[PDB]
Amino acid sequence: PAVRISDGNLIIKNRTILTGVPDNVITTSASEAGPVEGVFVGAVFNKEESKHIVPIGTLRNSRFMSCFRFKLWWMAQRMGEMGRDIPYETQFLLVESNKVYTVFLPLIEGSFRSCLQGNVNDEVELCLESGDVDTKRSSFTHSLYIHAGTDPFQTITDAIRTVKLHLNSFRQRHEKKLPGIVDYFGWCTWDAFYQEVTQEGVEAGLKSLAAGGTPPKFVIIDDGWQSVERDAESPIFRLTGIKENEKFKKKDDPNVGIKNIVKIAKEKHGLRYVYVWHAITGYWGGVRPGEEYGSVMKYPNMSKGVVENDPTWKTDVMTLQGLGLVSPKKVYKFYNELHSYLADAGVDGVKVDVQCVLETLGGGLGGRVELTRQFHQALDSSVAKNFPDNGCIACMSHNTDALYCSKQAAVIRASDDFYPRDPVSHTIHIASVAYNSVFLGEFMQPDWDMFHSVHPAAEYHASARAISGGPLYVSDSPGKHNFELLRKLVLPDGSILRARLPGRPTRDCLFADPARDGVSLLKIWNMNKYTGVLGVYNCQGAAWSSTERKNIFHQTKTDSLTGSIRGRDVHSISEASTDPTTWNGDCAVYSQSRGELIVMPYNVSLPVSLKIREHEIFTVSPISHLVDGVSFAPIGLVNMYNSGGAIEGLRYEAEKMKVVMEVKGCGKFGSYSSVKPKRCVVESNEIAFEYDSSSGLVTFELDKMPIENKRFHLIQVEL
Ligand SMILES: OC[C@H]1O[C@@H](O)[C@H](O)[C@@H](O)[C@H]1O
Repeated sequence: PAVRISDGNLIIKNRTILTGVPDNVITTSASEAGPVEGVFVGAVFNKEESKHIVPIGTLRNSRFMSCFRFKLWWMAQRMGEMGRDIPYETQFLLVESNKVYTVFLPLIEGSFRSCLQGNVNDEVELCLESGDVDTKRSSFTHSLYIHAGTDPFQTITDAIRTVKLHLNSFRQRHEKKLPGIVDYFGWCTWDAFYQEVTQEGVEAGLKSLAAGGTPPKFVIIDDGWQSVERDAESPIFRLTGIKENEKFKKKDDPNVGIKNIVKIAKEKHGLRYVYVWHAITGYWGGVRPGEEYGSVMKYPNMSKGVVENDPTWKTDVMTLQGLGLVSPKKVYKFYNELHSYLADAGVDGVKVDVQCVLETLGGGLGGRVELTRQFHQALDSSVAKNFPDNGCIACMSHNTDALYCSKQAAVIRASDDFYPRDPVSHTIHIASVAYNSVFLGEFMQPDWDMFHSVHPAAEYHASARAISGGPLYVSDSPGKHNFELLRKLVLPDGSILRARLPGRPTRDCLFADPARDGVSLLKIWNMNKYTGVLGVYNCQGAAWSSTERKNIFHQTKTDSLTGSIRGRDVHSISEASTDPTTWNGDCAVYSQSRGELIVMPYNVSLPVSLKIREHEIFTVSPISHLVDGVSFAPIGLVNMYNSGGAIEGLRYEAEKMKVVMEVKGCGKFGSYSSVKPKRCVVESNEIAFEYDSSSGLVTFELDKMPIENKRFHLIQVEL
C-alpha cells in the first residue's frame, strides 16, 4: 500500500517517518478514480468543536522543510530534524527519508482549515479551525493529505493535483491564464510615493524610465489613489467611495477621474496595462458602515498560531479599530461597481491586497473558509467580467483558505515586501521568495515583488527577479534609476526574458537553510525553453527569530562561503536538450557577471564562493554533439541576467554541420562551439563574430530589435 498507518506508526515505502499515531487518527485512499498513491488523514473527536488539535505522530531524526506564517499575511522557511522545531502555522511540510520525499498538505475541509504545529514532545500536530464559534465539528476525513515519491518537486505537484481532484475548488498554476503584464517590465508607485502618490507622480515615473531606454509597459498605481477617511493613536482609514480621490482627477476638469492618468499612461507614454491597488475589503479599515454595500464593523478574531508567531497582531490598528466588512450578500455588487468603474476608465487589473484578513472576520458568517470562499468567488467573477486578461495579483494572501480556492487568479506575491531602508530584509527576501515558491508556485505564478534599481542590494534583487519566472518591476522614485542594471532585465521595447517555471531552491538546498545553517549557499533554478538558469546567493546572517518573533541579524562564523554547482542542479535541465535520449548530461555554463564560459561534464562540480549579499547567475545549456569534435550549446543574450530566455527556437542539422535558432531581443548573443564557426548568418546576411578558441565562446551583436512584428532574429551558425 506504500503510505499506511500500521500499528501506531506511519510508514512510507517501508520507512517509519512517524511513531505513536493516536488511535483516533483515521486514514483513507478512496476517491472517485479510487487508487490514491498517498493518503488522506483525519480524526474523530468526542465533542462538537470549532477548534481542534490532534497529534498525527511523533517525528524524530528526519530532515524537514516547512513554510510557516510568521505573520497572518506571509510565510517563510524553517528547516529541522525534530517535530518540536516545526513552527506554528506550518502550511506546507516536506520530509526527507535517507532518496525518498514526503509532503504533508494540511487542507481545508468543509468549513475548516488546518495547519501543522510542532510540540515539545516532537509530535506533529494537526490544528483544525473554523474561525467561528457557531461552526462546530467532531469528525474529519480529509484535513491532511500525505504523499511520497522520489522526485521532491514531482511529489509536491502530484500531491497538489490529488488534493485538487478531491476538492475541485482550485486550479494548479499551469492551468490558469497568466495576464499579459508578466511579459513586460513594469513600475509600481509604492516605494516611490507611498500613499502620497498623485497622477503627476505616475506620469513622471513612467517618463523617467522610458527616457533611459527601459520603458515599462505596465504600471501599478498602488495604495493612495482611493477615496478614504478616518472615522468622524494613529487612526485607521475607511473607503468612502469607489472612485479616485482628488489627486487622480484631471486638474482642469474635476468630472474626469482616473481615466485621465490611464489615457496619459497608454496613449501618451505607450503603456499596455494599467493596474490599481485595493484591499480585498476595499481599504485597510474596510468600507465605511453603510447601506449601499451592507458594511458593518467587524473586529479581527485572533487565532493562537498566528498570535503566537506574530504577537504585534494583538495590538495592530486593524485588530483594535476594526474594519467595515462589506456584506457577503453585497460583496459582488461592491467588486463589480468598483471594477466596472475601473474597467470603463481603461484599467486592466488590480493588485488585491490585505487578503488574509477575511480568516479573522468569519464570526457571524460561516467562519474562515466560507468567508474567504465567498469573497473570492465574487472577486473572481468581477475580475473575469471587468479585467478579462485575468488582471489580478494576490497580495498578503498566504493562507490555505485562499490557496485552496484559487480557481482563477494566476499571480501571487510570494513574500513580504521589498524594504529599501531595512538592511535585514534583503537576504531574507531572497530566501522567502525561493522557499515559498516551492509551494505557492503550485497554485499561481510567484511574484517576487518590486525592488530599487539604485540600492546597495539592487543587483542581488534584480538578478533574483530575472530568474523568478514572474513579473519584473521596480518601485524607483522618478529619476533614481540605474539603467545599466535595467538593461540586464528589460529590452528596448519593454519586453523581458521570463523563465518558464516558479524559481525554486535546488534539490541540494531544500533541507539546508541558507539563511541560518551558516554553511550553505542558496541555489535557485529555473528553466527556459533551451537553457536552464541557476542563480547562487549567500543569504546567511538574517532570519525571523523564534524568540524575538521578528526579522533580525544573527551571528555568522565566516563572511565568505564556498558551495558548488552542477549542470544537474537545474532540476529539469533535460527538457532543454533537443535530444534528451542521446544527451550525455554535459552542459555549457556561462557566468553572467564574470563573463566566463566553462564546459561542465555531467556530474563535475564547479566551486562558487560568495560573501553575504553577493550572488552569481549562470546560464546552463545542454551541449549537443553534432559529430565527434563538433559540439554546441546556445547561451543567449549574455549581457542579460536570464540570457537563455532569448532563445525561442533551436534546431541542429548535423548532416549540414549547421545550427538554426530563433532569438528575440537585441544586444550581444553568445553560444558555446567546440570549433570556430565558418559563418554566422543573421536574417540571410553574414555577420561579424568573435571566437575565443579556448572557451569556445562565440559572440556577435544583434544590433536592433526584430524588424516589425517579425518577432525573431533567424540565425544560422555554420560549423
Ligand atoms: O500599503 C500598500 C502596500 O501593502 C503591502 O501589503 C503590499 O505588499 C505592498 O506591496 C503595498 O501594496
